[PDB]
Amino acid sequence: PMSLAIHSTTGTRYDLAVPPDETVEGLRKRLSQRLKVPKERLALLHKDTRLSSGKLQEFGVGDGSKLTLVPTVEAGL
Amino acid sequence: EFLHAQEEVKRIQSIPLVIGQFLEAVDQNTAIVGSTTGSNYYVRILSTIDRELLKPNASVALHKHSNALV
Amino acid sequence: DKIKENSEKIKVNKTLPYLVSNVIELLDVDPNDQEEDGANIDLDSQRKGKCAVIKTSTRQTYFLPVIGLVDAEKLKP
Amino acid sequence: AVQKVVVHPLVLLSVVDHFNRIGKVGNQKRVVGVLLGSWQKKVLDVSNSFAVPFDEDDKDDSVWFLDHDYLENMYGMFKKVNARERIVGWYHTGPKLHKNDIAINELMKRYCPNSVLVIIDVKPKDLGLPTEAYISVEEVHDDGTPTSKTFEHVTSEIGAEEAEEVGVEHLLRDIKDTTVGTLSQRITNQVHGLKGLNSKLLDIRSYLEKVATGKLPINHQIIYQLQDVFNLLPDVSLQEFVKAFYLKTNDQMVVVYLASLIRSVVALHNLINNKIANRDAEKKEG
Amino acid sequence: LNAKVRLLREELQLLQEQGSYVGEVVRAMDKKKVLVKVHPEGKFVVDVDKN
Amino acid sequence: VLESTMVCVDNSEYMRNGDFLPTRLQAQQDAVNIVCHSKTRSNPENNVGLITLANDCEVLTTLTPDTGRILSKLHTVQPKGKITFCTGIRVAHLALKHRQGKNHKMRIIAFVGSPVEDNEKDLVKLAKRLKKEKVNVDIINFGEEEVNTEKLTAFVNTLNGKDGTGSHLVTVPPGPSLADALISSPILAG
Amino acid sequence: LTKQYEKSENDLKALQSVGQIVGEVLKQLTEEKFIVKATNGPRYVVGCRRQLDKSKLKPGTRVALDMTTLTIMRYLPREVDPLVYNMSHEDPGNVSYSEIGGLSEQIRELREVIELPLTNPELFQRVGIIPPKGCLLYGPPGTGKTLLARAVASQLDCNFLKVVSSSIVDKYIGESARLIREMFNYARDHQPCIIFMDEIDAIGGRRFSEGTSADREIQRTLMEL
Amino acid sequence: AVDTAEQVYISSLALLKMLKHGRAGVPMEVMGLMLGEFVDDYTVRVIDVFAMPQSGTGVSVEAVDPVFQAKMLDMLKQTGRPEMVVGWYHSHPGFGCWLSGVDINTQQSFEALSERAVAVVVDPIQSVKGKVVIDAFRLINANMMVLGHEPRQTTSNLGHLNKPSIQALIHGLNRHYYSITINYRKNELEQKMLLNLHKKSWMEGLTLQDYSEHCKHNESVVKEMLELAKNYNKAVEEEDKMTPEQLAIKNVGKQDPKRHLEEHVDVLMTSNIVQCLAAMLDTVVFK
Ligand SMILES: Nc1ncnc2c1ncn2[C@@H]1O[C@H](COP(=O)(O)OP(=O)(O)O)[C@@H](O)[C@H]1O
Ligand SMILES: [Zn+2]
Repeated sequence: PMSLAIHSTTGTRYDLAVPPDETVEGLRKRLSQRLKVPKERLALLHKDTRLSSGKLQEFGVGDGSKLTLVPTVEAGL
Repeated sequence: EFLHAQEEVKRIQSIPLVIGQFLEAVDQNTAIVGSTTGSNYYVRILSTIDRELLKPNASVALHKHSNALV
Repeated sequence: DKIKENSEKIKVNKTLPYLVSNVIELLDVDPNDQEEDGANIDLDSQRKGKCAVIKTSTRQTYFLPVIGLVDAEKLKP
Repeated sequence: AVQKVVVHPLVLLSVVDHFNRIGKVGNQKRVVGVLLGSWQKKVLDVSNSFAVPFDEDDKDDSVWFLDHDYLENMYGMFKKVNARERIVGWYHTGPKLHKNDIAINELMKRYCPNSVLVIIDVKPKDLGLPTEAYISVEEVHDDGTPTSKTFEHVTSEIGAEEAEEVGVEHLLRDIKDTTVGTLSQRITNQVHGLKGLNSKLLDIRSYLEKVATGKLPINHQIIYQLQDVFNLLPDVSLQEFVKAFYLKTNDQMVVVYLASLIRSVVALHNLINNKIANRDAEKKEG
Repeated sequence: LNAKVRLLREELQLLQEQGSYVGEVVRAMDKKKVLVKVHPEGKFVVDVDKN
Repeated sequence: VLESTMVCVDNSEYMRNGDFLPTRLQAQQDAVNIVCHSKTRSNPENNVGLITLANDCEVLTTLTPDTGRILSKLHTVQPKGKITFCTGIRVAHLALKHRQGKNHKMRIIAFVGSPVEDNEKDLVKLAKRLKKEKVNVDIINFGEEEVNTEKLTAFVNTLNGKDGTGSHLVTVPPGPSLADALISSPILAG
Repeated sequence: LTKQYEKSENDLKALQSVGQIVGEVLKQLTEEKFIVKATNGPRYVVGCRRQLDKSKLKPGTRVALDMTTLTIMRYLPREVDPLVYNMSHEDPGNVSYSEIGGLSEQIRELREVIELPLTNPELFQRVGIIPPKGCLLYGPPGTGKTLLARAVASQLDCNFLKVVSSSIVDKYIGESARLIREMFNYARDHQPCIIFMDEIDAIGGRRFSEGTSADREIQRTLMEL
Repeated sequence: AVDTAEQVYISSLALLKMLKHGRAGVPMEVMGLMLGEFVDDYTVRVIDVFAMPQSGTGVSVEAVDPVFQAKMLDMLKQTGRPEMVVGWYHSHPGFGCWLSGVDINTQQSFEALSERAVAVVVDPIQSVKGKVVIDAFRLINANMMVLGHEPRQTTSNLGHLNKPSIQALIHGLNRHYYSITINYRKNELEQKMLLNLHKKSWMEGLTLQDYSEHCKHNESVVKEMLELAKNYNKAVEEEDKMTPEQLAIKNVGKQDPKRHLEEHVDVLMTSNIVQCLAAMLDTVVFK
């Protein structure tokens, strides 16, 4: 199983081994339940390209990669 | 420091002010004013406003919620 | 299921006590020169659709950029 | 040419934190960054600024590195933010103009046809206004050199906008300001002008006695360009000049005397008003 | 001067309070009630204060 | 394996001869192409830019992780000027103090296409100053020199010396041949 | 899915929009202070955004405003007052001057008042005489005065307006002259216009003296015109 | 396991950029991410701030493609200081300087990454020249009300040094979150730079304006002072015997003597003695 590295904007790298056939949403729900956040306020960035629905191994990634976790900030009333 | 506080009270000017017409003066720094919304009021006047500028029912600006002469 | 949830959320917002009003005329807003990013606004220059101006039953005439859940071509002043 | 340049206080405050960023060694760290503004007329204004890397040696004034890729990348980035500002020039935090800066300006002149530079004193131990500005011209001389590129001065001042003025006034709460009090800060302005004139004349004397006493070549210009300074300074002990000077001094003294006379009776009015309204009140109260 | 600057700060505080509707008195009533009328709306049978 | 590979290209007067291939410029172009392809065939984190050796040492492309932009900028070099090696290697070393990744090794590869007109002592003190800060330089000879990398093999031997043995000067085969014949021994390392 | 998905997300997008208040600008106070009047009542002082081209915000223009912050949003063209909309683009098509016959003398005299000064404005200047403004038709009923107006209406269709001259009155002391204000202001905005005032004898008439307070409003509509 | 007597440091450039970006998007809410560090467990320092492209509605403002944010925070590591994203800010023009219902929604998301996440609310409308309205909020757990949120081992962040407002106490305040006290840290490099951006060099200090305009200005001021003193005569000599408590009530109109005299004294004296002093300086300094 490929163990990837997620890096936040602040930076406390939430290392988590993933299965090799987790598309986009399984990784998102795993890091959502690990990060205690709801899933819809999430965004995963890898090699300057957003992840939407593709297969993880089809998109890229090997045994270890540095993806970027960013939260969709939002304000208003 | 009083000149600093004289500028400091200008926070209540802000920008969304309604427009009224001054009517008569009652006592020091307190007078009546007629809002253009329709009703008539008895408001407080800031000390920064000079008293030279009010006489023949001139157009003035009032606060929204507090409704005082600013 | 995903679309029907959005269909459920539409009927939630339109509850029942709708105010009635009159349509004054229909407008159309052209874009401007250059809209600044980080201070841009959607309800502005970036709307090439239709628009309307509405006088309410309380004799207060308001404006709306997005006509909403009505086809614009059916509406007449 | 470009007449004069206006600097908003967001720049020249962004510069000092850039000097605090990698000025830990603090010996010859010529920090260079790239300006951002808009030449809305012949007059110019600059509002934003960002960073470019730079390393150079103490000697060997030909080895240096302006990053092309960082400049293009962060320009595209700030264009993705702000589509109004375009690059105007650069700033270096050197206290004096250097020898290799003209190569930097000639390199960066591809992005801007008239790239001004702003010398900003990070540590202005000399009194005066910081952020001087220079631009490149041709100074074809009669000596025999065809042309060179050695810059010239453009007038500069710190301007203001209606939001940054609020910030720089609120952050100025660690200093007493006597600008509101008149007839005092004008005298401090006179004192500051006298000290600046003394400092400039001291620098001129230092250079002239340096080139005078053997050291350094005698520049054939300047010594006759500063000759026309001494052809000025007209005679104070001239008859018609003194005759006009007293004629205007008396005209000013009339207004000063009438101001004192119009002040004294107001003071007396306050005095007798206080005395009457006090004594009658203590007659009632007792 | 210190009373003036303190009054200015407390004036900045107190200016946030509400206003007061003017009116004219029609007639007094029994048990300390008066009949006032505001300008746009109708009449009101209101009470008086202790001062 | 990760480093900021930095190749430099000569554009002197003497670069404009055809003792190799149609010209030395073309063989230099496929040399840089083979170097960049070997960079891409490594771990995909390495960066390649270039510095020229004209009268002014112009850094045409700052250190970048791709390869197509450098290959596009390889064209139109216009080889007019005199080759300088002191200022070129100073700006090459000073160019890599602002690396985006600080774990990358310090490698400078050079193409000397004209006889480098320099004194021995200055190149010796340059070699000492560069080898103090763990920087490794490989040089590839091209064509004529003052007795064919004389005063240069001692430079690279003092650079990788004190039982270090991290550099290897590649002497030019004195003959017109393809650039593949010039990279046969450094197909992996020099 | 199919278009039911794409219609739903645009439906949920549209609900997040809000309304905007419509007002008019009285004058320019400073470079960032603007005094406006909401048309339902009270006036305010507001500010622009940053880039609304404040030279264009002239006194008297119409402009939109936000709800909460109440700032200047976007300038708009002049109002049209949809009573005027119902009498502007409402006439169905008609066939030409062939159906009307026997009035060829009166046909040509109307053509020289209406069509000739706008089609050929140079020939009046050459003599140097201002063209006539309006004309009046009269006669016994059933001879085709309204049909003559339909013939001119379907001739170039410039900006033809059909006044019923009985909806000019209303139940209030105002709103009768105020409609005539917006009609001629609509006539000023679209320059080659034609007003048709059929059956003037309702609104018009003679001048009374202490008749009725009802006649005072009908007269107040009259001498305003 | 304790929220102590906390403190937030903000730099000068952060506040200036904060107010400029808040004013530049005046009618709606603008966005932003803060750059700083946790110097200790007690205090949090913000040394830089930056903005992003946004997309605003009438009531809401959302972000855009966040490859901007990732690449920007990657590139800012290269030049100088490589900090982290310690917080976020927005603006609330003409509002109560408070966390709204959707403002507190993303605060949970920002707090889920790091515990010491600070929200900052600025407002460029109510802010005036002498004072900028500013606030920093820290989200507290809405599940724990029975215990204490901060023990307050001292009296720093309390009714000390600041008081809670009224409109903040309506939309939230000590409910669901709390406030923290802001102080400004000023380094000497910027300290001896900030106090000198108003002066000019020596040509401004030694410059006589002109003598024709000075004579005409003095002529005009004395000319209006004539009629003003003529009004002052009648104002003094009337002085109707009835106690100023109503003489300040008949003064509230257009009446103006006794008040414009001393202002004209000031503008005459402080423009004449300065010019005469500068004339003497110019006539005997240069020689
Ligand atoms: N000159 C004409 N030729 C043919 N038909 C006519 C003529 N004049 C009137 N009509 C008929 O009269 C009708 C129009 O009547 P109306 O408009 O009421 O006349 P008026 O308004 O002059 O009383 C038309 O339907 C048309 O058929
Ligand atoms: Zn908000």
